[PDB]
Amino acid sequence: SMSPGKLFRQAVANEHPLQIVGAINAYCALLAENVGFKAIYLSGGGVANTLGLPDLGITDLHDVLEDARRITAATHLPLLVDIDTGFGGAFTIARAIKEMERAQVAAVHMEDQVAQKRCGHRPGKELVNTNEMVDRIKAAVDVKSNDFVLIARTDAYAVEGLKATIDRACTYVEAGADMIFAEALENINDYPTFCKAVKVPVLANMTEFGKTPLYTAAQLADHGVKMVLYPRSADRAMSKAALAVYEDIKKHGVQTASLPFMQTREALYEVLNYHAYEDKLNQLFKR
Amino acid sequence: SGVDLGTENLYFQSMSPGKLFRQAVANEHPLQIVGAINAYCALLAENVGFKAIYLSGGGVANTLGLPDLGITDLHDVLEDARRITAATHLPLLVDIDTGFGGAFTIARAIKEMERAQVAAVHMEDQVAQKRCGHRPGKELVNTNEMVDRIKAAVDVKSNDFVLIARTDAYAVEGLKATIDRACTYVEAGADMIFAEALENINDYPTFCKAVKVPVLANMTEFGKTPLYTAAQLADHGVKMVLYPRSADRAMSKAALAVYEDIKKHGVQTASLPFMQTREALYEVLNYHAYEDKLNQLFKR
Amino acid sequence: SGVDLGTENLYFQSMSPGKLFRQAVANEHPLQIVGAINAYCALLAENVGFKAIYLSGGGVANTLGLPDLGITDLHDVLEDARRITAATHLPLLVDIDTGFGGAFTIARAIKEMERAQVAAVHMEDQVAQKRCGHRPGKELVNTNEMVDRIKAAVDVKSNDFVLIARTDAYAVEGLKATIDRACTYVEAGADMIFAEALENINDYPTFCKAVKVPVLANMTEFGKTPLYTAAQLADHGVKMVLYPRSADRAMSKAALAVYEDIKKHGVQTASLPFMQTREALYEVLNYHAYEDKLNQLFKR
Amino acid sequence: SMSPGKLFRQAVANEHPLQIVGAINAYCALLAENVGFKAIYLSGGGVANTLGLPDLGITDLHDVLEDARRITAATHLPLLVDIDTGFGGAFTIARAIKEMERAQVAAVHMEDQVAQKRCGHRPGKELVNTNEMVDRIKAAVDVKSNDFVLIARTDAYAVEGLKATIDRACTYVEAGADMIFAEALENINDYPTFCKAVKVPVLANMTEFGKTPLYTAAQLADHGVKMVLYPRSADRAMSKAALAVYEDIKKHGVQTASLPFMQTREALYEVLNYHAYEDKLNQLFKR
Ligand SMILES: [Cl-]
Ligand SMILES: [Cl-]
Repeated sequence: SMSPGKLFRQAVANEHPLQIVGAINAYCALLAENVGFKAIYLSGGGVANTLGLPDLGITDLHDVLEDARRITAATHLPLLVDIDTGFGGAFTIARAIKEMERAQVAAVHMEDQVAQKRCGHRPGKELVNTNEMVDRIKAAVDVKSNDFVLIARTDAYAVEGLKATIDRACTYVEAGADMIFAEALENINDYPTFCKAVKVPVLANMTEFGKTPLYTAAQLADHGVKMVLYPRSADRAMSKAALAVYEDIKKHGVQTASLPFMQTREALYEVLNYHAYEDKLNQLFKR
Repeated sequence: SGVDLGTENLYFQSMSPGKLFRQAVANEHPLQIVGAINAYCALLAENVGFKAIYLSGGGVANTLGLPDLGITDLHDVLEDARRITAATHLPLLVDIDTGFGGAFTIARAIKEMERAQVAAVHMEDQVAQKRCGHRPGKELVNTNEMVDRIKAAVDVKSNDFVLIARTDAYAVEGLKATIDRACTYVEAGADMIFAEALENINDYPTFCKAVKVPVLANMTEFGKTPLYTAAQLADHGVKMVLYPRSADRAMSKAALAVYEDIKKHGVQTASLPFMQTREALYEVLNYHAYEDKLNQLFKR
Repeated sequence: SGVDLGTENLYFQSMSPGKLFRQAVANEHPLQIVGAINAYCALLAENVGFKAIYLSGGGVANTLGLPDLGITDLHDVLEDARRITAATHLPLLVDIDTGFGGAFTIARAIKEMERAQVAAVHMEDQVAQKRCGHRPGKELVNTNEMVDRIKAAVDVKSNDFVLIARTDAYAVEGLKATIDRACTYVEAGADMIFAEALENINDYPTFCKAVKVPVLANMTEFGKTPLYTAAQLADHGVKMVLYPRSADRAMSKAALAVYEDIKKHGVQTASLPFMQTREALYEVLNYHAYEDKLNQLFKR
Repeated sequence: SMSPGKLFRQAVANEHPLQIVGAINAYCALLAENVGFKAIYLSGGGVANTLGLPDLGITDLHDVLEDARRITAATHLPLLVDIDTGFGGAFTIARAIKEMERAQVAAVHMEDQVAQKRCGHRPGKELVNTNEMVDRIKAAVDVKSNDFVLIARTDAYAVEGLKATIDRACTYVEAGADMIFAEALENINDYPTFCKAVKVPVLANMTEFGKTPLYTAAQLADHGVKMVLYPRSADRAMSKAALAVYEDIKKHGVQTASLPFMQTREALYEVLNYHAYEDKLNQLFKR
């Protein structure tokens, strides 16, 4: 039938561009589905921050895997998962790929940042040599099914400029990476060059409050981008909404003022497809 | 042991989660308890200055994309509880439904919630032992069955850990029958009582004086029950007020809105005013304290 | 798609876990299924050349230090199943007790076992809906209740995935009542049938021909039931023979012995002859293939 | 009352020496308890191998934590847990300590091996500089309760000889490590020197089939050792027993020959304390 990795490859192809929305949990995935998104995303920083932790590589394969499993249990919508640098050496990478496949994950992204750091080493954005990242990619490709999508993420644009970035990316593709992930380029007219040089489908990361700008989906597609990621958008809005409710309750002693801002029970039941549970019991049993 | 108040070394007893909950219930008037579906939410609640937090059973299920039909088990709720208590020492109350099975399952639930550093649980008098194809229902077990559940829990619990008996009987059997069950639950060893928000706030003094132990009023939305202020409920002898799903419902509407924006406009520009700032995020995560810790302990 | 047999490209269909189990049941006469409590045991079983493996419900509980009293839930067994299927593609049959709850819990159990790459489950006709303080018992549910459980499972299962209906009725209701239940279970959509080892091997031809679907005989130790050889059981129309706890019981006696040795002699010298060699361990773990993989893919 | 870490400190003191047995799972812990051991151990290699994985640092905090939780749920006997090199930098170490405490673990051991290695780096026994390990220890000590025991394991004897090993160990103690873990020394008369130099309670690792020898508990105690670890002893015997049963069933078509080698149902019920469950239901209910 349709394998997760296939569904992702297909979505990447038939969408122009493919919009991929972050969802921090299964219910958010169901909202995204209901709105008609074709692919969803589990953000690494999202996993950490939702646990109340900074995005400093404290989390491991199990933290991400559990959140991924929760999502894929609720939806068949193809899921892309941030695996950071792969959580360790060759065999850990291999374990990550195999477990993500077992969890019905469609795609992962893995990046060219350094991991191997002294105990007390400060938060940084340092790149590994091209060869080290090649090794990472080989480790993953060795175990992956054909369908399953490995996205190589480079963080080198910010540090090494467009040319060095195209050079890394191309080497990553020949090491077996299926697709490429780069931050949103500083100039949308850098994109046609970047995309035609790497040939494989390219992902532009539309973060908020970062160094990088926002462009529209149409705009990015017209400049040769095939995937556009919104890694934390919903999450940031959820947090503002929650904080507002808490502040309301604390200040007013009741949640009256917040009621207009709440999803209705009726809408919640519809997203959960509650009726289909009732109908299932009527369809199968009696009494 | 002793802690300094300024320069003065005075007695101070370190408190266990369950003690911190008992103390919060005492020093607050009334104690407001807010639902948080995850650790980040718990930190927001902490930041606003709530003294207790809550892990909703329906919240656990719905967040997994499941209806609140008793599908989830000890492990589902325990994992979400562990995630929260890892991030905060703020006393956490956890919904354990009917206890997930018979006497030894209840015992396991109590013990594991204690090990997860949970302060309190609530367990309710709904029927569990339903035929395979039984339709969703609000049936109560007889008072004796619930007594047995409470005995199972009390048998294993530490002294400090709080067991809250929840009755769902008000809606179906009225005030008197509800007071009767609750009183029996207290004598079976329930530390506190949990009931829906009564339809008439002037039924509360009667209810509270009859059961004597601290009473929780459940401030749900979009249900049958009304809303009152915390002050109002405290004036009628209520000692805890729970907001089980409030934040979650708002989070869902906000997420949906962002999704709809991105889908319709092909960019999230319109959504930016409605997003928490990265700076606020960093502050709630206490990011700076991580940087300072590395400077405090190491070189370079 | 096509696979080479030597130089010749021929048709070959990749098989799903549940297919591999169906195929094993077909090409083996009979299929021996061995219990393994963990992934290492599963690899030992594989190394000896078993074609299927088993995750025992009582094994899951007892390994956690718990009696087999229905305390454990979907998550306990699922985690142990996941650990095994991570290590081996050998088709795994998993005990799901009564399904851990009503219709949607059963459905969840089936779906999660499929996602964990499990080939088959067994689900049984024991009572689940017991009062809080109910004593350990071997009560059966009526045939209709079990039919409902099976319908719940079949509703969600893939075609290949195997649902085995286990009856515990032989011991309490005799051969006829047992055949009656089993036949009803097959028509409710059970793929295969699981019964205790019959007290008389000459009751098997009757039992097997009446239920038509592949039958499993449970070769327990220290129970009421006898032992027969695999050949013997196959000659009487049995297609699966299960050894649910055999290895585990031996492992426990061995562990205890080592502990006793160390305690009594202050060193493990006497135990060394009874230990697997490090070299054997390395071979079962296929350690060399890790070294070769690094040489195959990288430099230095 | 009695905190796990306290119970471990106390056992280390009042036993001469303290024998610590590996138990791979809760049932094994209960056997060890029944035999009268005072402390138990969760081996890192045991965790990996039981998962069907080589001891190559593929496992993470979650793998070990889950197995630890399972054991501590069943027994209050103080548990020492192998945390390898701590599964990452400063904050991962801190997470490991805090989670082990929450799991009711009494002690951990952390070692001075290198972790930070290229993707395809081969299995090795290379040491980090003394300073790197100091950093690791500081990270752990920063978060640990007073009671909870941090054991610094050095693997330097084999590579750097006795003197360099004493030098590392002493620095580890002053970095805040509560106790020291070394392989079994090649000569039991190296021990008095080693133990008096480091002052803190010392652990000798009694592995089988290794480079290092076996000595008796009495022998090691007389040479100034306060803990003796049997990391895999029971596990190796369990594996031989299991394999024999499998071979029996496969060859003979029945498990008859293996029955003499099985724990009886009666003994199993006693270890599980089954009777106390029956008595509890009679003590609390009726009918
Ligand atoms: Cl003073
Ligand atoms: Cl050919």
